[PDB]
Amino acid sequence: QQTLPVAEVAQNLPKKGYSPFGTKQSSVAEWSLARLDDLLNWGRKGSIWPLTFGLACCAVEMMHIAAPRYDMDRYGVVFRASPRQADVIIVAGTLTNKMAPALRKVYDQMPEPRWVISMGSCANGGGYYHYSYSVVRGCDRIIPVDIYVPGCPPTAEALMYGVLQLQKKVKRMKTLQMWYRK
Amino acid sequence: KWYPDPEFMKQFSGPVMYPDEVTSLWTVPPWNSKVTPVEKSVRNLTLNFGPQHP
Ligand code: SF4
Repeated sequence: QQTLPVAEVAQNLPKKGYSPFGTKQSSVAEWSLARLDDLLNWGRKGSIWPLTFGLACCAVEMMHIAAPRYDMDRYGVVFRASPRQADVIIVAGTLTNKMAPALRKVYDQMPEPRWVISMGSCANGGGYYHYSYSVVRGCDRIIPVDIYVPGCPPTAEALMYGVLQLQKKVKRMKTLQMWYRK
Repeated sequence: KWYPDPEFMKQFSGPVMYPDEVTSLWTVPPWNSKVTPVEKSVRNLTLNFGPQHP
């Protein structure tokens, strides 16, 4: 476990930079590829489009986030209905066996780079129905989950905090910079 | 006296009065000449509306 620095330590330290990669690149190609990754991540970070799967009980919070108290399009997030145009999927609610193939199908019909947020306990690990004959214990067993938002349901603040955490993950992803090594 | 007999009336009554290998084969005499249509099965379109649907 680590802890935040103290006031004087902050005073010594410089600006934390903007691109999470930093600005230590050696050669022209390195420095150039650093910027292009930064632009790409900036695009994919600023504009992110959930699919609004929202099966149950959790869905109500998935709507309150769209509501005008913790506005989410403020951050550049919009609910596109069509999975071909949706970039992110907030799986929320329980995943019953009847639904499992449906979720799988919806997921891979969506084009990548696709990130999944598992909202609520029901999706995270099956939640409160974990020992049930009809529920997928978690949603990790159908799809690759990216961010877990604990809660039952998570308070709207918690959900969109997780969204920002996804934005941070979208910010630090290294595709061009490290293709250069590939 | 000979009168027109069923043999004489069978001289005609084919699709061709001099039946051949094909006309004699298939015959379509709907006497009324007004054949009713026979209803078909017009299968409809299927939509799996939902679940992924607002
Ligand atoms: S995790 Fe909680 S809020 Fe979400 S669907 Fe299950 S019971 Fe409802």
